[PDB]
Amino acid sequence: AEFRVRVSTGEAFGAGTWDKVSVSIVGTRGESPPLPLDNLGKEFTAGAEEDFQVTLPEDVGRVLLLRVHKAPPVLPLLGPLAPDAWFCRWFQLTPPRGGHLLFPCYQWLEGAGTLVLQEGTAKVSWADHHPVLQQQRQEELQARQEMYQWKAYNPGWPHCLDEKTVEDLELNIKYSTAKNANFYLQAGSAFAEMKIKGLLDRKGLWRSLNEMKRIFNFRRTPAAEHAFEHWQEDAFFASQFLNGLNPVLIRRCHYLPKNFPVTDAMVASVLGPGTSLQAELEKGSLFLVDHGILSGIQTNVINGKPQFSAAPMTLLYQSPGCGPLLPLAIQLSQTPGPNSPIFLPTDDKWDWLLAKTWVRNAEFSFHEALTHLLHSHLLPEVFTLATLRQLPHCHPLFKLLIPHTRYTLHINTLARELLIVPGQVLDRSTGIGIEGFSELIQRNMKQLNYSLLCLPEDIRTRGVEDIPGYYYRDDGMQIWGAVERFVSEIIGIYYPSDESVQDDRELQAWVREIFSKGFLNQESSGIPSSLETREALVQYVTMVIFTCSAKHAAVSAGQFDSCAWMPNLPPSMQLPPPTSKGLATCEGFIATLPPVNATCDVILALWLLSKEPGDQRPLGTYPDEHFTEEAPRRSIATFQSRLAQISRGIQERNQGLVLPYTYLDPPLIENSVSI
Ligand SMILES: CCCCCCCCOCCOCCOCCOCCO
Ligand SMILES: CCCCCCCCOCCOCCOCCOCCO
Ligand SMILES: [Ca+2]
Ligand SMILES: [Ca+2]
Ligand SMILES: [Fe+2]
Repeated sequence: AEFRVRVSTGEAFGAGTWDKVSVSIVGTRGESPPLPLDNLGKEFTAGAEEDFQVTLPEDVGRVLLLRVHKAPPVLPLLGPLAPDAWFCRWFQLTPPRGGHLLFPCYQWLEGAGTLVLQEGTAKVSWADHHPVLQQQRQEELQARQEMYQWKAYNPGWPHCLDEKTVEDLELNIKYSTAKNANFYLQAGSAFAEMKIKGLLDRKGLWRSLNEMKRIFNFRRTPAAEHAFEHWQEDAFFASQFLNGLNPVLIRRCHYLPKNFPVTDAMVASVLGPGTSLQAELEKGSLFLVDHGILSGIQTNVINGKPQFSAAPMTLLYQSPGCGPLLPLAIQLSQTPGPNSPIFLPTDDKWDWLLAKTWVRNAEFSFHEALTHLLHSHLLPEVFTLATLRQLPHCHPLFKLLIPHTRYTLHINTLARELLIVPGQVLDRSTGIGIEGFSELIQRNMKQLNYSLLCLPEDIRTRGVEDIPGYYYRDDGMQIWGAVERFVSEIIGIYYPSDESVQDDRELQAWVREIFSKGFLNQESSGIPSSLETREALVQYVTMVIFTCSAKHAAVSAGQFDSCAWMPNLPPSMQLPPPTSKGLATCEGFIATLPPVNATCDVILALWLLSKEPGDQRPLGTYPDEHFTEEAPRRSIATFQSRLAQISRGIQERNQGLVLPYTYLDPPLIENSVSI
C-alpha cells in the first residue's frame, strides 16, 4: 500500500515550478486516487531531486501507467494563479520490498493538465498487449498528430512542419532559453562588427585582392587562413573535393560524358607522354565532379545587377602513389562548343584561376541548397516530424531516435522565418537566390536516392573507396560502422525476427510517412516504403542517425573555413563565364567576384551557421535516459567508447597533416541538426 516517489526536475532556466503536483498510479487491478507530492517547501525547483511517500488505499497490481497532474496553487476567494512551466525529467516508484519502476519523462508540463507515462521498459506495440497500455499509446499518437502537422512548403519539396514562426512552437521542441540567447548574442555581436565597418553597406567591388583579407579582422581560423595562403594551388582546389565543404560529388570516371569533349592533346601536358586519356580512364585514375544540376538555373539580382551561375564539369587525375589529386580540365557549361572553352592548368594564369573560381562558385550554390539545406536540414526535419507523429514515448525506436532530433524543428522553422524569405541573406546576397535554391531542390528531389544517404553505398556507387587522402570517407565510414553496430544491437534486443519488424504497425506508418511526406512517394528514390527485415531496419535507422549527426557536421563545420577567403567560395558572380581564352585579368577577375556587401553578408551568415551556439550534446552522449534497461545502456556504452577510440585515431592521423580534417571528430559532432 506504500510507494516512495522520487522526482527529478530539470536544470534549465524556468525548469522548476510553484505548482502543486499529484500522481495517479494505474495498475492491472485498478487506478488509485490522485496522490499529493507537495510535501514541505518548494520541492520542485530547478535541478531538484526529491522523495515523497504516498500511501495507496487499495492495491493496484502490476503497475501500468503513471498519470502526472499539474495545477497552479489555489487561493480561497481569488482563484488559481498563472501556471508555472515545469520541466520533469523522470519519476521513480519503489513499492514495498520491490525493485524500482522508472518512468522517463524529459518534457515540459506548461500550464495545467495531465501527462501519462509508461514505465521505462521499451515496448513495441506487440510487446505488451494489455489494453490499458494500447489505449495510452493510441491516444498519445493522436495527440501528437494534432500537435505536429505537415504543410506543403513549395511544390516538389519535402513537406515540413505546419508552423509559421518560432514563437508558435511547443516548449518541447524549442531552443533552450540559454542556447537561444547564446545564439542572438553571437549574431548580434557579429552583425555589429560587420555593419560598423561599413562593409554591409558598400555596394561596388573590392578594391583589390589584398582588401579581401579584411575579413580576417572580422574572424580568423587557421583553416580559413590556409585557404588564403593556398587558394591558387591546384592540389588545394582538388583536395577540397575530398576534405572541404562539399565532399560528396567526386566520382570515378571510366567514360567521359559526350558533352565534355576532353582530348588527349589537352591532357598530354599533365599526364606525361607515357600514356593517354583512354589509358587513364581505364586505369581508374580519372575522377569527375559534375555540377550539371545547376544548368539553366534561375539567377538573382544584387544591388540591381544581374548575377550569373555556371554548371561546370571538372576532370581530375589521381597521381600514382599517394601523390596529389590534380585538376586536368574544366568546362564551365553543360553545352560544349567554341563559346565554352575547356580550360586547362596550362592556360594563362588568370584564365585557369577564373575557371577554378567558377567551379568554386558552383560548389557554393550546390552545397548550400542541396548538401546543406535539403540533405542535412529538410530530410532530418521529415525524419523528426515522422518520429514525433508515429512513434510513441515508450517505443524503443523513439527512445533511440529522440536525442537525434533535438532542436531540428526549431532551427528549420527559424530558417523559413528569417533566412529564405525576401530581404534576407539568400535573396540579397547569393547568385541564384531564393528561386534558384528552390529550383535546385525540386530537381534534386527527382533524382535523389537511398544510396546517397548510406555512406558505404555512396562511396561504392561513386567508385571512391580507394582514392587516397579522402578523410571525409575515412572518418565517416568509421562513424557509420559505429552507428550501424549500435543500431543493430538495439534492434536485436527488441526485434527477434523479420516478422516482428513487419508486425510493428507504428514502425510501418513511420517509414510510410517519411516516404510520402519526405520523398513524395517517388519509387525512383529507392527509399523503402515499408521495412520487412531486421537487416533493412538497421540500415534505415543508421541512415537517419548518421544523416542527423555526422552528415550535417561534415558539411556544416567547414563553411566559414571554406568561405572566409571569398575567392575560395564566391556566393555569386557578376559577369557571365568567359566565352574564349586569353581575356582574363586580375582587374577582370575582381570585377566578376561579388560586391563587398554581398560578400560580407554571406560570410557573416556562414560564420554563424558553422558553429553550434550555446551548449553541445556531442554524438553518443545521452543525458536524457529514455532507455532504462541494462541491455540498451550497455550498447550506448559500447557506442561511446568506440567513438572515443575513433577520436583518438583522428588526432593521431591529423598530427602529421598540414591541413587536418576535424569536421568528423566525434566530440565535435552534434547529436542532431541544431544550427
Ligand atoms: C558578446 C556581446 C554581445 C553584444 C550584442 C550586440 C553588441 C553591439 O556592439 C558591441 C559588440 O562589438 C564587439 C566588437 O568588439 C569591440 C568591443 O571590445 C572588444 C575588445 O574586448
Ligand atoms: C545574418 C544572417 C544570419 C543567419 C541567421 C538565420 C539562420 C537560421 O537558419 C539556419 C538553418 O538553415 C540551414 C540551411 O542552410 C543555410 C543555407 O544558407 C546559406 C546562404 O547564406
Ligand atoms: Ca518555471
Ligand atoms: Ca511543493
Ligand atoms: Fe546547418
